[PDB]
Amino acid sequence: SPIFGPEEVNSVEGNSVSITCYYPPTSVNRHTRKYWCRQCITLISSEGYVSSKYAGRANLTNFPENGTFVVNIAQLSQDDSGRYKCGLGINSRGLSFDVSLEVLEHHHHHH
Ligand SMILES: [Mg+2]
Repeated sequence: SPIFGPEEVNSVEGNSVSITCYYPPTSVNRHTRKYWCRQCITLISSEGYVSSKYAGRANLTNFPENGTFVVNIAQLSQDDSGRYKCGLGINSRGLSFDVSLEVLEHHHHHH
């Protein structure tokens, strides 16, 4: 478990959420591709790829000195609840961490 992050993240429909994953701050790690995928299909990476579902509604930023990268996701919907992975390199390399995202429903506002 070299990489570390939030095992579980809960949010409410309509919110914005940020997910921070940590990795050894060594050169290879620092410059290798960072990715966020849904259990695993790439949704956004540090190598210029941004899926259509995420285009404009999310971001992925790398902070090498810290050995971290952050995925910001906005306007969370019921479609976003699920299992994801944040990792380095290629998806099937396994060098990742599993994150469970639960988007709690937004109840109506009476009273
Ligand atoms: Mg409300």
